[PDB]
Amino acid sequence: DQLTEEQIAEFKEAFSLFDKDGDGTITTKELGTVMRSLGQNPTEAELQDMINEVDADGNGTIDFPEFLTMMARKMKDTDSEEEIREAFRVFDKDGNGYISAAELRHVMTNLGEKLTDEEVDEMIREADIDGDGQVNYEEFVQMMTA
Amino acid sequence: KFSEVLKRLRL
Amino acid sequence: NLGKHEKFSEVLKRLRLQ
Ligand SMILES: [Ca+2]
Ligand SMILES: [Ca+2]
Ligand SMILES: [Ca+2]
Ligand SMILES: [Ca+2]
Repeated sequence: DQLTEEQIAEFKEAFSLFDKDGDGTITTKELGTVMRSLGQNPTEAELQDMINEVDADGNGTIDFPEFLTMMARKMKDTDSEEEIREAFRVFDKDGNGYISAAELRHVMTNLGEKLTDEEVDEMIREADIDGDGQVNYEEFVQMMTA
Repeated sequence: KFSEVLKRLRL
Repeated sequence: NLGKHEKFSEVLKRLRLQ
């Protein structure tokens, strides 16, 4: 999990949309100016909550390091979600939205592991939270995250 | 870009 | 594991990280 210089530069441009005066910090007033400029109207309490979620040192404003930490963490989340979606679609060989036992057995072989049907069936049972005998996308997400 | 960042700031 | 077999979750985590 890491960012390139170019990605950091883009996040600095995003930061500058919020840091209205260019001092290097985002205040609740600056975040509220942005939101109002988009037709929103959050309360002061809501704005402070949003600052606090990113404000790691508790000083009441968001600096670029704090902003970057947050954008990096969210980027890591988005990238993980895409990797899991791609892996799901590879397993769902016919594209019908469900991994069958035969698809699981064939795709694991293709990915480098030889399973018996005994093993395959056990894996389907482990994943199957809706009792339909197949692994759907949500079930696959739950296995890949726990 | 504004919308993108706000999604991440939303509670 | 569950008894002598690997859990599905273990296999999937490894395949993704490969
Ligand atoms: Ca500022
Ligand atoms: Ca701070
Ligand atoms: Ca399928
Ligand atoms: Ca199912």
